[PDB]
Amino acid sequence: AKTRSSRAGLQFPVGRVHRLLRKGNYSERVGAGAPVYLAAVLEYLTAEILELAGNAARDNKKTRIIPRHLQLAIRNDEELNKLLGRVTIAQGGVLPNIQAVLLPK
Amino acid sequence: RSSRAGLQFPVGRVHRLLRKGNYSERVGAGAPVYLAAVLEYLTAEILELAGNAARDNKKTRIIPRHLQLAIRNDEELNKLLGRVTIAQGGVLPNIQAVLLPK
Amino acid sequence: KPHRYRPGTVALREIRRYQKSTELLIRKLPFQRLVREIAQDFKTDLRFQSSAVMALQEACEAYLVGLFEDTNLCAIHAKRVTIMPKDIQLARRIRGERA
Amino acid sequence: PHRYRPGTVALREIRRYQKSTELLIRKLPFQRLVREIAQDFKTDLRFQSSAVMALQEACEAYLVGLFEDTNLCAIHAKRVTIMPKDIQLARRIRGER
Amino acid sequence: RKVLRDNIQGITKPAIRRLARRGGVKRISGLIYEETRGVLKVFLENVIRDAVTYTEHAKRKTVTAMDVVYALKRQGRTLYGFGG
Amino acid sequence: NIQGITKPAIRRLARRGGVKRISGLIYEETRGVLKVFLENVIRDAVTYTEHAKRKTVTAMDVVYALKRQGRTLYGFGG
Amino acid sequence: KRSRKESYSIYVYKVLKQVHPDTGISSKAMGIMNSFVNDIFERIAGEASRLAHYNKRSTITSREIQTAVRLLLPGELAKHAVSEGTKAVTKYTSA
Amino acid sequence: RKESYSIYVYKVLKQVHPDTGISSKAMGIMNSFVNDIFERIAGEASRLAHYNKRSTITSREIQTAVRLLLPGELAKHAVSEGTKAVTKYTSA
DNA sequence: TCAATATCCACCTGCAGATTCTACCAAAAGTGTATTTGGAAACTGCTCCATCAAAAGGCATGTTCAGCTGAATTCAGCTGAACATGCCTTTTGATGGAGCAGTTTCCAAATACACTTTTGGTAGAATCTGCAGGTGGATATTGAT
DNA sequence: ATCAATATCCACCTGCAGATTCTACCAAAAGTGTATTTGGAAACTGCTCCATCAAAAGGCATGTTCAGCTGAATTCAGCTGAACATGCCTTTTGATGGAGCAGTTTCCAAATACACTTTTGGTAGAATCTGCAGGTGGATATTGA
Ligand SMILES: [Mn+2]
Repeated sequence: AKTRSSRAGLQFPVGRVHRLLRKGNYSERVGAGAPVYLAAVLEYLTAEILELAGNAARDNKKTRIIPRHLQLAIRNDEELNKLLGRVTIAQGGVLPNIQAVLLPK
Repeated sequence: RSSRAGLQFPVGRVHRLLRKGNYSERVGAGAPVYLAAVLEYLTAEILELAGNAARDNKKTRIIPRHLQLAIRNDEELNKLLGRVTIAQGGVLPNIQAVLLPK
Repeated sequence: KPHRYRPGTVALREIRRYQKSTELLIRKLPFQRLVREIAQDFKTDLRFQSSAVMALQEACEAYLVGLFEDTNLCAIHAKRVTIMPKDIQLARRIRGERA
Repeated sequence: PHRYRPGTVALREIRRYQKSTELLIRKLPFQRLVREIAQDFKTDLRFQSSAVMALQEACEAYLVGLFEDTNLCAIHAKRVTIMPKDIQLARRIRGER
Repeated sequence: RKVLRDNIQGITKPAIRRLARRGGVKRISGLIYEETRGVLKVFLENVIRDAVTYTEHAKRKTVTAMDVVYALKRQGRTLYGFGG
Repeated sequence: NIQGITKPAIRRLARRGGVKRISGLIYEETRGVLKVFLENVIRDAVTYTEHAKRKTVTAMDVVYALKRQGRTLYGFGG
Repeated sequence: KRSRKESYSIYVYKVLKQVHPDTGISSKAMGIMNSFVNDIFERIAGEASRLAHYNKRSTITSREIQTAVRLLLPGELAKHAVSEGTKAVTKYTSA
Repeated sequence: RKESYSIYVYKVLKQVHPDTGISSKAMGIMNSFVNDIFERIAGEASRLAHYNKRSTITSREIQTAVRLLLPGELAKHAVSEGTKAVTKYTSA
């Protein structure tokens, strides 16, 4: 009954992750905690983006997160912006920004 | 084996590096061979151009600057190593015309 | 009158309008066509998954919008406000797209 | 009194330095900088002689590239004197800042 | 079917301007449009070429969305939203 | 400690870069960039060190760190 | 005659509901998040993969995943990650 | 212990230029070049195999990996020598 | 150009620090046999893709007009290159000692493995419902008097 | 200092394309008994890595001058945005034919697993050398009159 995920108190599939590691050819063998450790990092990171996205969708008056929100989220938090610096988000658009000089006198 | 494939580069050495490299479950028989030759070839490609670079400066011993001068002058190799930095290589002689007198 | 917005008023209006949204700016068909033309020149008799094309377009358009910013910055840098091919050329060089 | 016009040496210095490959930054001040920095991350650290050479070759070689790009930036604005702003542009476009 | 030709022109100027506005540009020189098509054709070719190469390797006649996503990956331009 | 990177050296580096005339503020700016570079390359290097339980930072540690930064270096695998 | 393709939607959704009980996520949105997890997963596992080799050690222990995080993740993101990762593992073992 | 390609590089340097010789550092660069390329070709082939749900890196993978990895001409010649070396291995 | 500087540059030359060649042992690479199996050939169901048809209204084009930008210039304050000085901080060269990477050698704990249960997820139908598309005043913002 | 002229803002409405749910099967974790390894933990090496010590020699730091470069102002042709009228062709929706992905099987040609036999390639001396490092002497390229 104790799915490895529940033992770690994680929401992500710890077993799923363990397997991907084995079949990914990252190493001949995988420790018993790695998948748990990593599964938690993907959870945290995921939870981190939803946190800022959900809000972005709140500001906009929407109850459903769309990509755009996701974009606004990642490009406004310095760190995520960098972690996903070479990442392109389909249907994301870009942060509103107009060079000062351009504006009217 | 390498001698069988008519190459200098070690087909076995490579086959060993591939299997133990985590690249995939199993390595086909001709893979290590093919790759080896591609590894040799490329080398020859750089040496021949650097070699010339040597004689080009009245030397007979290829050093770093000889490679860089051979790598950054060829468009293709330059592209292939465009994110590579050769230690002790220096830059190619270049001065913007706007900086010139007159 | 006739009412005439001064040059730059509508340009900024657009800049604000097109940044607040996320719809593709190139028309879907001409792009498709363009893609197929180019792909046909690499291997005849190819079939494209409807989305494979959306991808290319999602990327191409993101790429160019991204190029224009760096472009626009170079013009600003040369005191100008009009982006010119010259600006684009510098932006790509610096970038490493074609040193 | 023989005086070289201003800017004549520069070209001669460019021709000089581009023709060579030796490192430019003085080794000791550098190695010092290395150790100092690394200590902000770890204590009782020992750089194996070559490690510090790897860093210098790397570091110096980077700065040069940046300067080549900063030139074009300075040139692009019709100037000919690399300014700090030019370096900033160059780095911004590069994806560093 | 039909003969595809000069379709890099399908990329209308109004659009290029649009792409530029989203970019932040407020004043576009006239020589810009032909320049842009130039870069776009080159960017596209590379992304497509690579893509099609992944296609051929899987001995398939269809260009899948993943073939594009992997291509973009090699090119560094990582894309999210089309193939997990 | 960083001020050890003497102004004359920086000019030499810029000289190789094809630079002809150098502003005065540059020098400070260059030290900042230069510092951030090393700060980033070593941090990843020492991390690689620590993980190997070592106390001595070998060259391969710098090489690996220079690769993550996309600043690959040749000739130091020896 | 089926073809079950897996994803993280179930998990991405369980998490969205912990942070925003009233918020939801559309199709595309989910697909974006699915990519993000996969990418990140590939980066972490890839880096770890390289550390074990740089050290001639045939196995990827969680200790490698952690350095992979530190090297891969920037700033606080890393701190909280490393933190969150440990909590899960120490607990898991005591299970 | 602690190997390299030093030996070979030199054998190849002798074929193209019997009269010339290579420095230590230069030979060190050349030795770094081999590894990187090797690393790229392998890593790439490695992925093609994965994308295609196949657990074995064949020479066909190394090849496709080469077309993706190497630019213009280098790619062509690199493919030939690769295909040329394989045939001779299978012949005898 | 003429001339009076300073600067490079080949033309040769002499030893020492790298180079390259030798001379011999372990770690691999290559063999021989017995095992496993991965994916090429061979169908074959069925999504998905290529195509054709029609209507229409969202836009791409083209031509005017002229606002205000960019490019050409003019002009002089002052930043920063060329220099000749005076000094100290870098080079280097051992020499010695000692923290420390690197090796071996037992092995306890941690993994891998091969089955056998037992769910947790994914692939559809069945229910909901944000909000995409429009509608209209209420606001600003702009540009002309 | 005003006032039309418009484009943008927000809140409100309401059905339906796009989520949310609700159920069944089953590919995949999970639970356990075995069959290996793995990578520490002590033990010691020979490293290489700091540490002083101690001179000279560039190479750095300064204070002077003033060449000419970077900025600030003008000026004006004309490049490019804002508009408006035209009517083209991109969009939308549906409907099919069928090319060609993929899901299953069938099975050798091929890669892996041991357990040995032979040879190659890395090391550390041993026997060469290429370039460095200085030296003239004479064009070269600058620069003042
Ligand atoms: Mn064609």
